[PDB]
Amino acid sequence: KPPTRLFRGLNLSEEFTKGLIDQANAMIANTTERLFTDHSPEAFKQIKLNDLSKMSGRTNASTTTEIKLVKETWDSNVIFEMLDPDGLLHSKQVGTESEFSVYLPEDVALVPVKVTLDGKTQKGENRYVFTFVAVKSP
Repeated sequence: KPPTRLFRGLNLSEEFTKGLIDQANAMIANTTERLFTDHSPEAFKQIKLNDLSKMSGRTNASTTTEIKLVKETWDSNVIFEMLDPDGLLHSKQVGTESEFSVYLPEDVALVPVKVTLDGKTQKGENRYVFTFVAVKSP
């Protein structure tokens, strides 16, 4: 019974973060609609191609169930929140008891659903949470 919510953080440049927000919101408003309603295989692949969270193909990406660890250890300005109700991520605990190793299969997409401002880093940067749901190929 793996965890269904996992966080991963990255420190990204000011300009890249702005471009990432626009890409995320663009996808949320265009592509994800076609996937959630029509279960469009075209929409699925386009979402996979974008790979917003830089996780595609990874077999042991580090994550944690506690967003606070991410903030305290790395002070990331961009945090990726993955909602995985179906256990599609093969979450493995790396006993640091909240740390889990994740594998994203090629037939699983991290579908963006929300971008939310979540305070600031110690550096005064806006911190953004990108929320995804892990979905199987239609």
